[PDB]
Amino acid sequence: KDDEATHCRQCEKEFSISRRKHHCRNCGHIFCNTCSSNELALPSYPKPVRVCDSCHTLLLQ
Ligand SMILES: [Zn+2]
Ligand SMILES: [Zn+2]
Repeated sequence: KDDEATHCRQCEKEFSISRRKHHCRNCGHIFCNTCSSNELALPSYPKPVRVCDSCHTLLLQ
């Protein structure tokens, strides 16, 4: 659960009309699409949800 971000938490590029904001369902931070291209089954959720690369790696171990 998080709002008001300016840059992608991961690659740090700046969000704008040309760069959509997305949420990682595992850590709640805001990421650009390129840094959150994976979906995986996450306990609190019914269908696979979007996660950032870090969380993706964390949960695949
Ligand atoms: Zn990014
Ligand atoms: Zn995350």
